[PDB]
Amino acid sequence: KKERHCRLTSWIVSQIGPEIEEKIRNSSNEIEQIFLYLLLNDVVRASKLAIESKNGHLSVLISYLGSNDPRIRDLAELQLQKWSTGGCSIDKNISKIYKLLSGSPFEGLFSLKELESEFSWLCLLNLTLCYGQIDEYSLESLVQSHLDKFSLPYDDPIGVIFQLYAANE
Amino acid sequence: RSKADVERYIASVQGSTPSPRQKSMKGFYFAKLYYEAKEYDLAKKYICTYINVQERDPKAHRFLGLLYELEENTDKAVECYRRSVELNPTQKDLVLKIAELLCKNDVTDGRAKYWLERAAKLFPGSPAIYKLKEQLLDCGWNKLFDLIQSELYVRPDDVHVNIRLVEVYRSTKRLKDAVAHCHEAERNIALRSSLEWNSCVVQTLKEYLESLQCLESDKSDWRATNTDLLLAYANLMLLTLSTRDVQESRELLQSFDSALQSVKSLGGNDELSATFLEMKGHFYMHAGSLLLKMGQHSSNVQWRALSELAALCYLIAFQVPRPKIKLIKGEAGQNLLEMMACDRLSQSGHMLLNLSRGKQDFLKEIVETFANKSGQSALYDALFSSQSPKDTSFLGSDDIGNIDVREPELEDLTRYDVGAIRAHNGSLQHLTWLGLQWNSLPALPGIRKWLKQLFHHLPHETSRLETNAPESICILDLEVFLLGVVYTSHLQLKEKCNSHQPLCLPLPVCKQLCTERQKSWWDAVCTLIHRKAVPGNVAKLRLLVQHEINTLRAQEKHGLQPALLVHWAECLQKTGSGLNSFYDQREYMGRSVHYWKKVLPLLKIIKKKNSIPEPIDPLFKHFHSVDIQASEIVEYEEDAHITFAILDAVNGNIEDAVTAFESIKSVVSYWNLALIFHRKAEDIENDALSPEEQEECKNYLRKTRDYLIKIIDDSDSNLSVVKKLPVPLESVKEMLNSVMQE
Amino acid sequence: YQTERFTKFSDTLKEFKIEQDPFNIIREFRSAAGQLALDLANSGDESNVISSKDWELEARFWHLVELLLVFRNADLDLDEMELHPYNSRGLFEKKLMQDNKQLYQIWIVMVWLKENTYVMERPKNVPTSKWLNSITSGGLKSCDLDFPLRENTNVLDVKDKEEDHIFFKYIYELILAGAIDEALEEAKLSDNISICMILCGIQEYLNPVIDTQIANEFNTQQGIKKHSLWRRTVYSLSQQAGLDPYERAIYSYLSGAIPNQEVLQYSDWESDLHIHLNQILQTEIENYLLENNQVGTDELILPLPSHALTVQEVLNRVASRHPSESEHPIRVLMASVILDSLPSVIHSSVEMLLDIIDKPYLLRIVTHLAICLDIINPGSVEEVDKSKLITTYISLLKLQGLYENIPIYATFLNESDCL
Repeated sequence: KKERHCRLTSWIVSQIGPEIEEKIRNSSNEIEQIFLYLLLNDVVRASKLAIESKNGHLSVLISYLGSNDPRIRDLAELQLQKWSTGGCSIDKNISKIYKLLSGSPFEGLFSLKELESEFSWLCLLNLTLCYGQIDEYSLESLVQSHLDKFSLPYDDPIGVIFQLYAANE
Repeated sequence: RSKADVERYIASVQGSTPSPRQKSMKGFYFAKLYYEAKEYDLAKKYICTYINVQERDPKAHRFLGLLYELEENTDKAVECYRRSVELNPTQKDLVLKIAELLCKNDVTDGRAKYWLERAAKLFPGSPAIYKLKEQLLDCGWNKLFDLIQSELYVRPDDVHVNIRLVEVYRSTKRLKDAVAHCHEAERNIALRSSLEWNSCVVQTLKEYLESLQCLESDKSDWRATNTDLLLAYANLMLLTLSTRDVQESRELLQSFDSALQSVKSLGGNDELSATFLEMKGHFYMHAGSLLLKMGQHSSNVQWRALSELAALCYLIAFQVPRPKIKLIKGEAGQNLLEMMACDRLSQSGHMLLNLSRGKQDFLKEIVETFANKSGQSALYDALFSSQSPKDTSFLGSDDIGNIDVREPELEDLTRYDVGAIRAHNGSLQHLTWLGLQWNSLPALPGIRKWLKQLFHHLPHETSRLETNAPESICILDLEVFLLGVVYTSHLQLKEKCNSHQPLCLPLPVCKQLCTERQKSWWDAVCTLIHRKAVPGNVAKLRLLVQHEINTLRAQEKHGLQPALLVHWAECLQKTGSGLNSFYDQREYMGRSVHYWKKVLPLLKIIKKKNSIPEPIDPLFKHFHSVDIQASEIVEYEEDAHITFAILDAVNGNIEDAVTAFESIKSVVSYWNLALIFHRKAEDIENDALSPEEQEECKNYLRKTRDYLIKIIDDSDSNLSVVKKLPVPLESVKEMLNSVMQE
Repeated sequence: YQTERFTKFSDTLKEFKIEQDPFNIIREFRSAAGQLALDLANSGDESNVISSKDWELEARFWHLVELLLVFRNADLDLDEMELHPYNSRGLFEKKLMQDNKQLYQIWIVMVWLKENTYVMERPKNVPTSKWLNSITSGGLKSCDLDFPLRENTNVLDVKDKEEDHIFFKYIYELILAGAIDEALEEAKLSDNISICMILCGIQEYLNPVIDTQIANEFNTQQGIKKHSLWRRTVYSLSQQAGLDPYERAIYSYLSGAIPNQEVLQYSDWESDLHIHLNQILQTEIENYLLENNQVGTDELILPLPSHALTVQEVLNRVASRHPSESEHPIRVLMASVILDSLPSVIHSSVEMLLDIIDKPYLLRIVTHLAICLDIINPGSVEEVDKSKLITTYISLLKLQGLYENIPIYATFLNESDCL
C-alpha cells in the first residue's frame, strides 16, 4: 500500500508540476509560495523557504506533513476553530497550511474547496492523497473520499480511471 | 504587484503550456491576479475564456458573476450565479444572492418571487429574509402594515421587525399606538436586551411627550408611558456601556440624568414613583461602572481617584432599598421591577466588595472622605463637562443622606444573584461573570439554583444517559458546563494579565469571557429548552448541542484537562455531600465518582512523570498553569477514595464504606462516619426489640457523639480544617445538640 | 540524635551478610543518605544547609552507582536484532542503543542527570489564550508564531513577550528534566499548539506493521520519517534571533546542539554536562544512520557537526568550565564512576592517607563503596586498599564511641583477628 501510494503521488506531482511552478513564478508573497511547494508535495523546500522568509515555527510545523500523526491533526484543527471564532485576523495562507495539517482540507470548516476554481482537480486530489489521512484509509476509499467532494469533468479520462479505481465495490 | 507582474506571467505559462486548450484552461488562474490588480474589463475576458473550455466549473461561473456584480450588470451577474447554483446545489449563499438581486432590480416577474421562497427555506427566518420580503413589496401603507403584523405573529422576538412597526406607526403619526406597542413590548425579555430596540424605545417615547397628541388626549396615562422611558434608559445604559465607546456611554448618562431631574418633581406613591426609586440606583451603579471604564485606560492616580469615586456610586446604588413591588398594577410589571432590583444589588454588590478587598475597611474611607458634598461636585466634574447647567442635573441635586457604609453580606448577595439570573436573559456572559466574581470569595454560589431558575423542570440527571442526544440534557450537564466555562475563563484572563485586577472589572466593561464555541452552545441549548428555536434550525441547534454532550460527560474524545475533571469531581462531591435529599446526593455523588473514575488512569500515568496525550481542538482550553503535579496526586487518590466511599454508603455498601472511611483520618470522613452511625442508631433506638441489640444500638449513637466532637475539637483549633468541613460548622454542632439529648 | 548516621550504613551491611541482590546495599545507602539529606535540611543551623547538600549529593552518587553497575554487571546477554534496509529509522536507533553499550551508558547517565534536575513551579495566572494582548491591541494580521518573524518584532505587545518568556523558560526546564509528557501537556493546555507540535517531532519513525520487532509497544505508526530534515529545521529555527532565548534554547537541545549563551551561562556542572552528553548522543545516532543509508540526501539541508566527543573529553571540558563544582570530592567520584576509573580512584584516595581527612563524608563513602564493589565484583578493589580503608574508618567508629558495630566491618579480612 505504501509503495503504490508513493508512486501514485510522485506521478500526480509529475503532472501538476508545471501548473504549480508557473503559479510560484507569479506569486508576490512568500507564505503563498510555501503553500505551493506543499502543492508539489515538497515538504522540504516549504520548510526551507519558511526558514528563509523567517517563518520558522511554521517551518517546524511543515515537517509533519506526510506523517499522519493524529495528535497534530486534532491540534491543527483546534487552532483553526479558535481562529474561526474571534481570531481577529490570520494570514490567508497560514490558515491554508494549518488546514493541510488538519488532514481534511476540503472535508472541513476552513475549507480549501474554493481552490476548486484556482487549481487542476488533480492538484487538489494530490492534497487529499498526500495529507488527507493516508494510514486510516485504503488508497481506494481515500480517493473516493476526495471524489465525493468534487465532480470531475465527464469527458476527462484520467478522471475516469480514478473513479473506476475508487469505485472498487 | 502591478500591471507588469501579471502581464509578464503571460509569457511565463505561455512558455510552459502553449496549446489553445491549456492556454484557455489557465484563464481562471490568469483572471485570478487581474481581479487583484484592479483590472475588470481584462479579468472579465480572462475568466470568460476559461469558461469557454471549463463551462461546468461552479467556482469560475460564480467568480464572473461576482465580477459582473462589481460591474453592476445585474442581468449578467444574476445569470452567472444561476449557472454556478444549478451546477452545485450546496451553494446556499448564492441562492440568497439571486433572490437578493432579483428583488432589488425588478419585481414585476414572478421569478423574483420564486427565488425568494427558496432563499427563505434555506435560511429559516433569517434577518435578510424579511428584508427581501419588504423589498419585494416596495415596488400601500395598509399593505406594508399587514406584512409586519403577519411577520410579527411568528417572529415576535425579531428586533428589526418590531422596530419597523414603531416606524410605521410613526409614519402615520399615530404615536399613541407606537408607544402602546412599545409599552406592551417592554415586557418581552428578549427585546429589553436589544440595544437598537431600546434606542428606538427612547425616541418614540420622547416624540410622544412633545407630541401634540400626548397633551390633547389626557394627563392620566402620561405617568404610565413616562415610567417606560426610565426603564428603557436603564436597559439602554447597560448595553451602551458594554458595546459602545467611552464617548457614547457618557453622552447617554446626560439624557438619563435629565430624565431623572424632570421626573422627581412629580413624586407620588405609584408605579412611576417606585420606578424612579429603582432606576435611581441603576443610575449610580452604571455611573460607577462608567467611571471605572475611563480609569482603566487612564493612569494610576486617576484610577484610584476614579475607583474611589466609583466605589461611592456603587455604594449609593446598593443602599437604595428594594422597590415597593406590591404597588404595581400587574404581576408581570412587578416581577420585572424586582428582577432589576436583584440585578442592581448583585452587580453593585460584587463591585463594592472587589473594590473593598484592596485595602482594610477601604469602604469606610470612601464615605468619610467623599460622602461630603465636595464629592458630589468632584463626581459631576469627572463625569460631565462643567459647562452644562448644574441645576437641572439630577446628579448635582440628589440628597446623599446617611450612606450605610456597610459592606454586603454574602448570604444576601447569593439571593440577589439567584433572583437576577434572568436579568440579562441568562447570557453565558452574565453567569460566567458571576461565577468569576464568586471565584475570589470564601462562599460558593448556588449554581444548581441558578439553573433551576432558568430551565424549570429540567431533570437533575436524565434516565437515558446512554446516548448523547440533546433531549437528555440535564441540569448536571449545565452545572458541569458552567464550571468549566468559569474554570477556563479564569485561566485565560490569568494568562492575559500575566503578559500585561481581573476580578475588579465590572460586567459591562469586560469583553467576552468565554469562547465563541461555548457561547454558541449555551445560546443553542437555551433557545432549544425555552422553545424559542426555529423549525428549520431545530435540527442544526439540536446537533450543535449534541456535539458537546460527549465532553460534558467525559465520553469518547473529551477535550478535558485532568485538572478540570478533578475540579468537576470534587466540586460535585462537596456540592452533593451538603445536600439533604438522597436523590440529589446520589446523582451528584454518582457524577463525581464518574469523573473520578476517568481521571485516575491519567493520574497514574502522571504519577510516574509521563506525558498526557494532548487534545484535538478541545472544548475547554488546556493550560500548563494548572497541570497536575506529583505533589498533589496522592491527595486526589485519597479525596477520590472518599467520593467512592460516600457513594458506596448511599447505595448500601455500608461495610465497605466504613472500612474505607476509617482508613483515612479526615475531617470529612468523620461527618460521613458520624452521619451513617447516627442512622443505624436512630431507627433501632426506641422500638421493642432484643435488649442485647438495644445495647448495640446505643453503642453506635455513642460513636456518633465522639466523631462529631472530634470534628469540633479539630475545627476550633485550626482554620484550614474549618474550610474542609463538608457542611457548615454550625450544622455539625446543631446535630450534636440533638445527638446528645437523644 | 543525627550522629546515628553510621548505624544506618552499618545496619544495611548487617542485613546483607545475614540473609545467606547485593545491589540492594547501595540502594539502601542511597535512601539512607537521602533520609539524612532531609534531616539536616528541614529545620537547621545555616551551617547545616552545607552538609545537607553534601548528603543530597551523597545520595545522587549512590543512585548513579546503582544504575551503572546494575547495567554493567547484571549484563546477561540477550538476542541480537536483525534489521533490514526496509526497516524504519526508529528500529535502527533501537538497534544502536542495544548493540553499543558504551553509548547506552551515556543514555543511563543522562537519565540520572535528568532525574536530579530542578524545575520551577508551574506558572500561575496563565492567560486564557495566546498573544491575547497583541490581538486585542489590533495589529496581528496573522495569528501564527512566525508572523512577527516575517516582519519586525515590534508587532508583539510587551506583556505577550513577557508571557512567552515565562512559558518557554518553563518548557525548557521541563525538557531538561526529562518531563516531555508534561511539556506536551503544558503546550496543549496553554494554547501553544504549534510549539506542542514542534515537541512531537522528537520521535524517530516506527511502523508496528513494518518494524515487526516492536509490534508489541505500538499499535499504530508514529514518529516522523524525514527526521534529518526536522532536525536541521529545528536547529535553523534555533539560530534565528528575535525569538525568546529559552525558545532558542529548547530548539538547540532538540537539535543536539548547545544552547545560546544567555541561557547556557546559568547551567551548572550537571546541566552543562547533560547538554554535552545530549550532543554526543544526537551526533552518534545520526552518524549510525548515515553509515546504514537510512538518511536521504535531500534532508541534509544544513551542516551539523559530525564529530562526537568522548565522555572523557566532555567531562574534561565541562570540568574546566566549572572547576569549583568539578573539584567537589563526591562529584569526582561521580565522574570516576561514569568513566569506570573507580577502583582507580579508590586506591588513589587511599594514598591520600599516607585533605581527605578534612571532609567527613569522604572516608566513609569510599570505604562502603569499596565494600559494595568487592561484594558485587569479587576482586574489584585491591585487598590491601580494603584493609587500609576499613582500618581507618574503624578507628573513627572508635573515636565516635560506636564499638558496638565494628564486627560487621571486620567480615573482610583475617586481619580481623587483630581486634
